[PDB]
Amino acid sequence: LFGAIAGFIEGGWPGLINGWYGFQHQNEQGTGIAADKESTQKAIDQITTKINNIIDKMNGNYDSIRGEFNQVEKRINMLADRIDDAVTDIWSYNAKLLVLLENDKTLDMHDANVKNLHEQVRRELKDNAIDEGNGCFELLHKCNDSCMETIRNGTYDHTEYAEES
Amino acid sequence: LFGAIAGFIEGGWPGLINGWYGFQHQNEQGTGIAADKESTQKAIDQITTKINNIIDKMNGNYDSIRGEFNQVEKRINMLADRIDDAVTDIWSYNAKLLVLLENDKTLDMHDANVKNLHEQVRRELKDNAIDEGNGCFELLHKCNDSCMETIRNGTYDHTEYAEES
Amino acid sequence: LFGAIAGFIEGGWPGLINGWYGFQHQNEQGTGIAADKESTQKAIDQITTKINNIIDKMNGNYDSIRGEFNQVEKRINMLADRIDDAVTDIWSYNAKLLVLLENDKTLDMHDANVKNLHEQVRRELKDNAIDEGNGCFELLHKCNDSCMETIRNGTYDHTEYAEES
Amino acid sequence: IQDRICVGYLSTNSSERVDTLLENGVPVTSSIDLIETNHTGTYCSLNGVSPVHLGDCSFEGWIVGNPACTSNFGIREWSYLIEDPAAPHGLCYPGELNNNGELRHLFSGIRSFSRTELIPPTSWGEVLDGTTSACRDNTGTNSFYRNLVWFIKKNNRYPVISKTYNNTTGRDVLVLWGIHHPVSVDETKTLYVNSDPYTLVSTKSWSEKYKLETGVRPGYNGQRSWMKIYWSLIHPGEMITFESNGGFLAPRYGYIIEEYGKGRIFQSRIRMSRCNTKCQTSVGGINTNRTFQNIDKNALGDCPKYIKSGQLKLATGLRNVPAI
Amino acid sequence: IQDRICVGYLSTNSSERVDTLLENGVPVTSSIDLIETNHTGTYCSLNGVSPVHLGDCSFEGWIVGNPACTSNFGIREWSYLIEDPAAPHGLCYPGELNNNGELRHLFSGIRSFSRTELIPPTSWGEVLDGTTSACRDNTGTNSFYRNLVWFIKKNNRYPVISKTYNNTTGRDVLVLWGIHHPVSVDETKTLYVNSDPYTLVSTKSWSEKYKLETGVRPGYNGQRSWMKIYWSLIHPGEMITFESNGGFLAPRYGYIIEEYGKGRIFQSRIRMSRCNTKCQTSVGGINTNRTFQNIDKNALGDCPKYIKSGQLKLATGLRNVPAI
Amino acid sequence: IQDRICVGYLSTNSSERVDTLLENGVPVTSSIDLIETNHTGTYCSLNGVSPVHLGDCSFEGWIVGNPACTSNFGIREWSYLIEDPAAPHGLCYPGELNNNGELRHLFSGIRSFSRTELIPPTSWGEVLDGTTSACRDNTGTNSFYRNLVWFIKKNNRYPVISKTYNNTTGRDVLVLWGIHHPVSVDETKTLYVNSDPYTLVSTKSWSEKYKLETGVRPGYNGQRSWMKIYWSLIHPGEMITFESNGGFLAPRYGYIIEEYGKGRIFQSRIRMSRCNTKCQTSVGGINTNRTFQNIDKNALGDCPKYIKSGQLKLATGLRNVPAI
Ligand SMILES: CC(=O)N[C@@H]1[C@@H](O)[C@H](O[C@@H]2O[C@H](CO)[C@H](O)[C@H](O[C@]3(C(=O)O)C[C@H](O)[C@@H](NC(C)=O)[C@H]([C@H](O)[C@H](O)CO)O3)[C@H]2O)[C@@H](CO)O[C@H]1O
Ligand SMILES: CC(=O)N[C@H]1[C@H]([C@H](O)[C@H](O)CO)O[C@@](O[C@@H]2[C@@H](O)[C@H](O)O[C@H](CO)[C@@H]2O)(C(=O)O)C[C@@H]1O
Ligand SMILES: *[C@@H]1O[C@H](CO)[C@@H](O)[C@H](O)[C@H]1NC(C)=O
Repeated sequence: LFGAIAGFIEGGWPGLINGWYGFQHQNEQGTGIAADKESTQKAIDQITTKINNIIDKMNGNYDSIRGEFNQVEKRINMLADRIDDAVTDIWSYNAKLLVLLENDKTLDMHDANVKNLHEQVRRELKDNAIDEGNGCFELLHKCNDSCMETIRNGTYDHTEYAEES
Repeated sequence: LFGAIAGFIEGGWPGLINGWYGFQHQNEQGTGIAADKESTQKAIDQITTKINNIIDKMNGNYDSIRGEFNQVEKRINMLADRIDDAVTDIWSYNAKLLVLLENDKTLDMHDANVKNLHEQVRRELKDNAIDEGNGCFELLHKCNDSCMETIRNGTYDHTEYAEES
Repeated sequence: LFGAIAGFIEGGWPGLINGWYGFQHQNEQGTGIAADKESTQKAIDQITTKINNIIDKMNGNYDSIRGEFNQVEKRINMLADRIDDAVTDIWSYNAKLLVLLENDKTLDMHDANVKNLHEQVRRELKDNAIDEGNGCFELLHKCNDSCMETIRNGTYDHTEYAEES
Repeated sequence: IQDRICVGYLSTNSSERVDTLLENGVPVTSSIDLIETNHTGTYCSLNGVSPVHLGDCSFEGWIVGNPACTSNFGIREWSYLIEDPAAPHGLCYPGELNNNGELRHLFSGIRSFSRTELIPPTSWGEVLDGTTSACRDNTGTNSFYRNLVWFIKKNNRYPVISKTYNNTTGRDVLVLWGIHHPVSVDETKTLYVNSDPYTLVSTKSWSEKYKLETGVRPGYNGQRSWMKIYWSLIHPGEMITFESNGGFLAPRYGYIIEEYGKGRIFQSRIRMSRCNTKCQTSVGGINTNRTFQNIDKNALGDCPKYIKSGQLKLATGLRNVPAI
Repeated sequence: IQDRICVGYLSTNSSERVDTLLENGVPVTSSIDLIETNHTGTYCSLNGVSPVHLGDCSFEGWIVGNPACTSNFGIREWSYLIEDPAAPHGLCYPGELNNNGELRHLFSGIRSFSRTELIPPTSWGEVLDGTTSACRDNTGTNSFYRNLVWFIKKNNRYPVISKTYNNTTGRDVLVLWGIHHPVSVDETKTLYVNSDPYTLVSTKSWSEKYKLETGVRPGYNGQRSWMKIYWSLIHPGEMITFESNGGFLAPRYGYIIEEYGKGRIFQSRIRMSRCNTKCQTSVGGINTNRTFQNIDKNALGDCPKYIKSGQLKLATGLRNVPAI
Repeated sequence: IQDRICVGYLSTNSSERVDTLLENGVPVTSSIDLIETNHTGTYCSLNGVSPVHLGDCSFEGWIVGNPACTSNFGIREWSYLIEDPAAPHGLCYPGELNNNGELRHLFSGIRSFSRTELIPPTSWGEVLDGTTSACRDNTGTNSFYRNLVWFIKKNNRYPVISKTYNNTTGRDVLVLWGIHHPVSVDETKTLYVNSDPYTLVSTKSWSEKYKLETGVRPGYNGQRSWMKIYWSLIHPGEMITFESNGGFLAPRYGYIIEEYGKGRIFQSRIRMSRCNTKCQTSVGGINTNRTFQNIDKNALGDCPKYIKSGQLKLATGLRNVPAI
């Protein structure tokens, strides 16, 4: 766990459209919610690859292990069923555990993603902002709607603002 | 690995009672060791759920795959044993590997927990303390026994002290 | 993921000899590339233990499940083959998935290692350097070739330089 | 106040919940199902190949050609068989099919099937064709198994008849023959003339000699003697010879088979249908891209693995934590 | 100095160590064991159901009713069987039990068992009951198998005897019969009068005719002839008829069985006991909530999976790193 | 500018790629292969033990001692068998080996093997040794199976011969005997004198009586009668007696065997060689420390597990991300 989701950023955003992670801004001229297509799409590709691997890699033969027997060959019939059952018990346990393990890793991945996004913004601003320790950054200078966009797209240059701080 | 346990906090605390993680304080009036029931209990619930899943999910039939044979049916008898053995080899490898993988994840989880606890305290204090980079925080103002408790329980407000720093 | 490799440190170093992680320095008197034997060797031991476990733990019997049959015992012959096949399908899926899961964890481990190395240097310097947010640290004082070495070997004392900053 | 920018994540209206290794019932923004729980509830074609319903006949009666069964003359292939456990028709004449377990297994599913005439029914020599009231045909006339011919004495004499079959088909061929055991040495005399008759069946790998086992059986359908029907798979290039002087049910029709034992004999009382799936169970057809299923352990074809489990939800979204 | 607050974690006095995928022998504050290594070392009741010790008898001798064995008249159920590999008693009279492998398998464990009289021993007709010095009873008197009756000539005549059994129990019924092969045509004449006797056994699905195979066997105990004992499971609503004029060991007692083949025939020389477990091994009983075990691969019941491994420690605590 | 120190990681010149659960084709600095893909392409010794090539003989002809085969007199042990599917030689005289499937399985691999003389060929009594043009030896002289002796009438009389074998070897012993079924009662009279001859084979656990089944078979090699060869494993301390008055192929040589059924009968047309591996496949030998292999499902010995997969690369290095 990376302490972001349900962590220092203590709540989600309803009305975050077409994205898992994103930004919420507020300058003199409005608000102020947009998804981060970069990190969201990258996470979507990972979840998709995960799901596809889990399923596409199961390309063997999985129907019953059974034959036809008359009522005089009970023993061989019982062993055949016991083996089928044993094979079924192996897959059963693996399926339950894989899903538990994978759900564990999926949630933590998302946690890591929003945490790496938060750290990415923090590195951009440097001394041009105060870290409020809850996902928000208080700018020390004024930020255009064009300024906000440079912060969102990772191009924001801290040198071009140093003094108003 | 999250670099906390056996990392920048280089040692455990013997005499940390009823807890895995906690705090050690020292003000003018004593010391100064208490477990963090919040994060400790949460970790205990996770380890418990883990253990329970690993064990409770094994609800199939696991006794021998074997039948009764006379001395004239050696072949069928040998196949039955070979299959029992093969099924046993599958479970053997999975058991050894699951435990190795899970121990790996359990230790790292604890590492993550004390690191998220350390970061939580660091966010509380902000500029009211110096981070010594070894798990300790040097307060810039004076801290009551009541002050320490607000730091421990996450309610410490950095605004109510800003000036003595 | 820990946001270091292919993260805030956006590129690798060709010509990093005998190591996975390391340092690149530049003072008045040259440059300036050395592996960190400590963290590199520790990572090498982990990868080696991982590989050895994955392989050494497979110590059962893995040749075919099959017997000899004449052309009059087709059914028992077909079941024997179906069981052999089923056992093979279990190992096939586990092998593919284990490698995918392990590659996932191996890359992230490396990511965590260089991130813990970066954090280790950042803790050493404290206020004696500016964090450039790309793996580099700009020293505020002058650093001997002997100074650089104390930073690399973890002994650098921030008190012995505080003033030139 | 000042200008501010915040980082955040998705929240939604869901009761959707997944279990993780460390936690039960964790709210998530999205998830998928790994286990297939829906089926057609009917017998379907399997990957383009239709099954074969046996109607009111058991497999035994079907394979020997019980006149009351529908003929298998026009069949070319089947993916699986549908059989009624309480089927009224089987071996109409009191008897047993030898090693029927193996046979059932080998005829569970066959990709290439066609009946063929091994030896001409009249090419045997001086003998008559015997019928019985136990094996009446669609009309009501006395008859016998389509695949066998009940040879009896002609003009008070039963000659030593001997024909042989040559597997020239290039594929495996199922041959059926039988031995009739009369109620007494008196009936074998009435039917075959010769005392203590015999049948000799041989290939170049094995050879069986059959003698009659007279006695009264507590049979069915009027008769009280006993028939034992045997079979053998003749491989391409192999030949089987039959020699007899009585009590012999001669092979007429055999089966040319390729890629067999690929099926299943379902006995489930569910209905057949026009659907087509890649996986058939004793409970219904399954069409899904999912790789697991918890519907029925008895399944055939390109199936998801059956597992003993409730639905398993794979998390795709993130933890659903309500808005501040 | 100033006021200070520190974050830290647990350390203890432990040599407790676990292996992880990346590291061997890592100190931890706590751990648990996954593999069960402790057992009772005795035979126990299995989930409330007591086993059945065969004493000095082999399973063969037990099932046919060797007079030297303790009777199975009062048994109702067993979870498994305990047999001595070198048991002195078996088929007291020189003979063999046909298809005893299958039978052993089917009688390894049975949830519902009760002996029953199929056909009254005197309801057969004009024949005597033969005993032998090979099958002496408790006392020392000549006797025979409890479940079979050795019919012989009465007043210099052996009539064609014929009885039939009707499975009305609603459950499966095991029937046992036998064929005695005398040392010579002279002895079969002395014992059964008729030359070349026969036995005819039939159901509505199969029919066997048995003839005598005379000759001197290198037997055991006094005798030098040979007995072949057969068996068959009669299903609810089925009937089996026996007809003979000599050399026939008639069925007296059969077994009514339900939920069978659920057991194991242990041959381990360990002691029986008053304990009760959910898992029995050839080495002792196992009572644990753990899901793995490395004690014995021969195990029966609600058992942990046997695995080839030393103890496996699951970490619960954190890394145990000594105090600064 | 100032003094500066940077943290970084390795980059290299590699097209090396691995797949992870979350990503396909990820560049890495180093990796290893889990699956073995290389083999010798030949038959090798298996863990120090050489196999046994059967040359031009089938296993059947080899085991009974077809004079045209190379003798197995000097063999001590084999890891597996090499057999030509279209081998010209087998049972030279028209016949069948009973239960040859089981036998093949038991002789697939044996750690301790040695031929032995059970009963002296002349210790039987007043009978001659019969040969045939169907079983010619290396020279061209008429002969017979090495392991059996075809007893016939001597001086117009065939006495009741009877010998017995005692298993004193302390190991399991394979015994072979046979029954010859002449073309007619006329030939059995010519060969054995006695009408309706018999052979009685017995141990203290079972007993079989064989009678002759006369008739003309569509055989091969010029003969038209039929031979049925039987076998049995005599356990340490057990004894088997043979009694006959005609039509009997007596046991001469048997086999002392220990640790058997440990092999495989490969029928692959690949070459034998001086190499030695720990794993043999029907395609070649495998010597590797890897635990997986995708070469051939048919494998024997200390083998990597066969799996249905392309090469699997395990990442060892880190993500290979180009220099800034
Ligand atoms: C009081 C009296 O005399 N009643 C006769 C009555 O016997 C007779 O019926 C015949 O009875 C005989 C045995 O007694 C057979 O059961 C005859 O039936 C069958 C059958 O239909 O299967 C006749 C059939 O044609 C036969 N088939 C062949 C190839 O021979 C079989 C066959 O022989 C046996 O099954 C083999 O064991 O017998 C039955 O007709 C009637 C009519 O004849 O007349 C009464 O007066
Ligand atoms: C039912 C019966 O006849 N019991 C006989 C028994 C059988 O007749 C015999 O086993 C048939 O094979 O024979 C017994 O006793 C006699 C011996 O003591 C004697 O040595 O040899 C006799 C024949 O030559 C016969 O074996 C026996 O087991 O007690 C007599 C018994 O009543
Ligand atoms: C049919 O069998 C006979 C046996 O006499 C053989 O000669 C012939 O070649 C076989 N048919 C073909 C087309 O091979």
